[PDB]
Amino acid sequence: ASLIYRQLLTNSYSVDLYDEIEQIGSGKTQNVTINPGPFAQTRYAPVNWDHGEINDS
Amino acid sequence: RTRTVNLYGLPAANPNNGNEYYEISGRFSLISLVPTNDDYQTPIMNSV
Repeated sequence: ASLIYRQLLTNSYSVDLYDEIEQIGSGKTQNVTINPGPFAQTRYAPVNWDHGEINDS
Repeated sequence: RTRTVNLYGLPAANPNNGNEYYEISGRFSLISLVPTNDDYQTPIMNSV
């Protein structure tokens, strides 16, 4: 019964087929690789509030 | 033929003065905040 190990080693190539099968079976996702470089947050502006355009006559 | 003479201004009677338009030229500086990416946030196989 020693030939079990010999047979498994010799026939091990079929695991490539098994890998292809499980690859086809598995669902897939992916990445949108993130950007670095938010090193400078930006404020709005120097903003001053005032009454609008008065309509004089 | 009237009282009011020699007044400084511009009445509304005939502002066009027979001209099709009054033109002005200048430069235009805008500092808007675009939505544009920086070539990141795009899938890993972003290429020929």
